[PDB]
Amino acid sequence: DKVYQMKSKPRGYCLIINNHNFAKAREKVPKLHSIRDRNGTHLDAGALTTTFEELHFEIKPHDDCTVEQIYEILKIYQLMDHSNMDCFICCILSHGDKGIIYGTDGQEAPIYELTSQFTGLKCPSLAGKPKVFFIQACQGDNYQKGIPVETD
Amino acid sequence: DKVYQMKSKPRGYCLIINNHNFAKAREKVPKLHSIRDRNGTHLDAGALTTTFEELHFEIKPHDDCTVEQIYEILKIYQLMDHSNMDCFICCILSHGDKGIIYGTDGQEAPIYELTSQFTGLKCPSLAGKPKVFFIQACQGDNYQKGIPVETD
Amino acid sequence: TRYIPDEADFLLGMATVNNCVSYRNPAEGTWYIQSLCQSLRERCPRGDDILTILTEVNYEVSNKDDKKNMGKQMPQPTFTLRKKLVFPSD
Amino acid sequence: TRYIPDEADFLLGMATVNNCVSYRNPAEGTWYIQSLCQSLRERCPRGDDILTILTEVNYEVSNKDDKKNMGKQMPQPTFTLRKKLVFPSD
Amino acid sequence: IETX
Amino acid sequence: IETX
Repeated sequence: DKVYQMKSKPRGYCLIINNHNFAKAREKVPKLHSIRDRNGTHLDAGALTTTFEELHFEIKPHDDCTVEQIYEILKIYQLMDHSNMDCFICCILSHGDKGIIYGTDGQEAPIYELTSQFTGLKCPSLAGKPKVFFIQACQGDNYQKGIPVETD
Repeated sequence: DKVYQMKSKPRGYCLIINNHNFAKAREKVPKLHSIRDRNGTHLDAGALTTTFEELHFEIKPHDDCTVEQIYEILKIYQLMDHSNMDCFICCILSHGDKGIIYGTDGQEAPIYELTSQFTGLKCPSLAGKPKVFFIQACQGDNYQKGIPVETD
Repeated sequence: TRYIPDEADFLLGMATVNNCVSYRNPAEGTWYIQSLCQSLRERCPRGDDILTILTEVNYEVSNKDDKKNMGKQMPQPTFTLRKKLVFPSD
Repeated sequence: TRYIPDEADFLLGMATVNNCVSYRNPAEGTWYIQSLCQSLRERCPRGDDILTILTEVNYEVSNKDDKKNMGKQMPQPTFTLRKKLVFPSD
Repeated sequence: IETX
Repeated sequence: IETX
């Protein structure tokens, strides 16, 4: 089996966008009048930091980001030189809806608009290298139902 | 590693929806005035038949299906008893656009409307069993660009 | 009893990422399906799982090109599988 | 030179399938991220690849429940990876 | 438990 | 070659 090269030290950047405070959304976006703050989200940022530092990544945390701020951070990394890296990771911790994540301001960012900043054309120094995005957000307001199965 | 049970003979049904003739679409749907027939598609239906019969599946082919006909075929299999099967496969060979596949009539079927017919609630006799969908269709009209990389 | 999600245990193999075409040679079949079938026939006897096979299809299809329009094709699986999926040849 | 698709080599790990919520325990973190990190920390030293790890996250998260609303959560990876992805601990 |  |  072919395996991606993964020998650099650090392996690459691991961005963490950690959205807690949604007061701006509650104030500005009528339908989001009751969107809640994401209490506990720092426990995920910390877990990802521990995990990915152990795996030799350079962690770059950013707390409480509006959509425009998220695009700015991504633009910085898209323009960066990743030639000496073997991988790039971006973790987003936020609210969301179908196909989107919310900024703290309640504006929407389609997921594809985030990942597409790192295509081989837009970020040539990551061409041929794995780009990993972890998105911890809702994708709508429905509860997924359960189905009964036999125990393994 | 846990592995799905895959011992039944046959393993399950392998549906093949093989859409060639798009005259109805050209006639009925103005924007699809020049959508072409899918010459060669039978070579894929045949390859999938050979492959999945070798793997112990029971093949169920259906040629030149409109959207309503596709829904009817899926409904038949959703209501079927798969208790003695370990897996279910559905292959769709057709034209498509973003998130959708076309019937031969040029009507649209969102991909989620096809897969969702086989959730554990809708098809309890496949609960806990793998359900595999292969979709050979376009997802829009753009050509994916290339990027230069070093040879492995 | 035990419960799992309604949408568990799915594998969706798309011939292309969103917004883009996929290719069909009228004389051979499609890039995706032909590659898929070759990889299954070769690797299922070896006990390889479907995600490993689909990774190989990604690799193979990524090396093909359309020299008329300077086009490429990028397949894309999506999954809610909870176990390894193998198709034993026996 | 050789060319591959613009959109090659991506892995997108979603905490949930479309249309649905994902869960956050204010006292522990989210079901998805906590499971992801536990599985990575355990299995990366063993040389397991990310798709195998993500399959385990699917399995683990699928066993959790919200007994207030009778809710479940189904994570979902999507990928254009062309090779095995491992994160060696050394 | 809370939802995102 | 043709497109789908």
